[PDB]
Amino acid sequence: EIRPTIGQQMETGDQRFGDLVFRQLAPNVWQHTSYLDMPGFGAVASNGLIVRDGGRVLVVDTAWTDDQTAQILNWIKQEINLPVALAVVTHAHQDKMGGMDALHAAGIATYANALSNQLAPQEGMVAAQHSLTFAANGWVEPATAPNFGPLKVFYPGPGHTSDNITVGIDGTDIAFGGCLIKDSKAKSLGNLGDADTEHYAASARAFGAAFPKASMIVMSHSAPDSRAAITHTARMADKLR
Amino acid sequence: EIRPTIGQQMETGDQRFGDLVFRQLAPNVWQHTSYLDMPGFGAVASNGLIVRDGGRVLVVDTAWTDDQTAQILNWIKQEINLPVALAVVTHAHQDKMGGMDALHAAGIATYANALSNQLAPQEGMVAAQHSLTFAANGWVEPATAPNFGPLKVFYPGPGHTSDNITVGIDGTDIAFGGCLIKDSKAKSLGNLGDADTEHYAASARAFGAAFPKASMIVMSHSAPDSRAAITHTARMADKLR
Ligand SMILES: C[C@@H]1CS[C@H]([C@H](NC(=O)[C@H]([NH3+])c2ccccc2)C(=O)O)N=C1C(=O)O
Ligand SMILES: C[C@@H]1CS[C@H]([C@H](NC(=O)[C@H]([NH3+])c2ccccc2)C(=O)O)N=C1C(=O)O
Ligand SMILES: [Zn+2]
Ligand SMILES: [Zn+2]
Ligand SMILES: [Zn+2]
Ligand SMILES: [Zn+2]
Repeated sequence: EIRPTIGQQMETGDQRFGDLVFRQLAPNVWQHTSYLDMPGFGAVASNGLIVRDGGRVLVVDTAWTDDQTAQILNWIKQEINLPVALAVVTHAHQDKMGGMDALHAAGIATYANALSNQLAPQEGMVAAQHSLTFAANGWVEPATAPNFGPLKVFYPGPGHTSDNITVGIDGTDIAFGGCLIKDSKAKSLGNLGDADTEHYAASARAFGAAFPKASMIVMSHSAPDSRAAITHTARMADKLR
Repeated sequence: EIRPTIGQQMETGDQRFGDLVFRQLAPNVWQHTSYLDMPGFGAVASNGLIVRDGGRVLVVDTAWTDDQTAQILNWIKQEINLPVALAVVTHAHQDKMGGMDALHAAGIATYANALSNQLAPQEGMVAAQHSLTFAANGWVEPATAPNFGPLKVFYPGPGHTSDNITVGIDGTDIAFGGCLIKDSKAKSLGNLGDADTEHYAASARAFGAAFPKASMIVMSHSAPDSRAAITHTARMADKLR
């Protein structure tokens, strides 16, 4: 078993595949988990989503590396047996965008907040091929997100980073908060180095308000949690201002 | 204000002093907190203890670095102004033993598990001046812990590492679990790279049985917790075996 220093542990039903772990969250939704070995600290898990929509698949976030991301695509091709229509990445850091080149090499169209694409090169990340823009209330502008099917993209405001976005899965009770949301029992908000400490709490609550019925909250570095992940995250953030 | 990626956040009553934070836990006990800043990840907090016993100060664990540990010694001189009679470190890892040269520069007698001193070179730590040895029941051999006063040293068995030790403070309701014990809301056992997965659970419970009077459990990367820390640590460790 892989036992990360940060991240959920193996559970019955989890599928180990090379260095990756996949957990089915719904008939048409899987969490992909990849691991970064921090010397002297141990492994750090990062979680993203794989969504089946009819005859195709949609991906949220890359793995930490290109190699790991290639393995995710292999898994999709081999266990799900459907083509990836597109990927959305939720901000310009390694755990969410470190595997962009593997997507592009595989000929997959990629999308990110325009601001994520603007920051990407400053973060040593490859930008997505397309830019998402957002309305004043945070919802993605449809014209910039063609054929996203059930991926419902929402920009909650600056929080973990200025550019972080979130994704609800339509036709399910799942919403993905990426690195913005921490688990309901977290003692910290993780890396606040690029954080907007003034607006974090409002952006966390905005996410909750955007996906009001979502009962299963998926996040980057813990196992799927209740809505208490959103409200605890917001409480922790309240103590920043 | 320091907001660590890993570790408890600052609270009312905390004292900021240089790059460190100090927090009084009892009339004669303080917790020291130092931070290791990791590029692209943020700071990791590590906690140790400062004990005033009669007419001297006893230190448990160094800070991450020499410079940080020298700052602890300067805080002690300022706030308490009694000699530091000795320091004990709770195993041979950077967060617990990284600042040993600072203690030696200041002429302070240092103590560690013999095994910790033996491991120190491989771990890139400086070995303490003196080696503690233990009885088969885990209690320190008193002849190797001269002048420890209220510091009751217990080797609980292997867990976080082969060499981890723990310390109870006689006359207080405080015991120190170091990196062995995680808080009652912890999602993982932290870094398991050196851990004894078979024996961790029993070692955690042996710690609790060694210090039944300890109402306040102090640990390396969380704020002080109730005894539920011990229970919860043990039950997490149960899942490794
Ligand atoms: C602290 C965690 C894991 S670090 C990750 C992200 N950092 C990174 O992706 C960064 N390349 C990194 C550097 C060294 C070790 C691990 C990761 C960030 O800064 O937001 N986000 C985090 C988060 O809080 O969601
Ligand atoms: C995972 C945490 C923080 S890492 C710390 C200890 N590691 C260290 O002290 C190590 N020099 C280190 C490297 C990089 C970042 C932070 C620390 C260990 O391996 O046990 N113990 C830990 C613990 O579980 O108590
Ligand atoms: Zn990030
Ligand atoms: Zn992250
Ligand atoms: Zn350690
Ligand atoms: Zn530690």
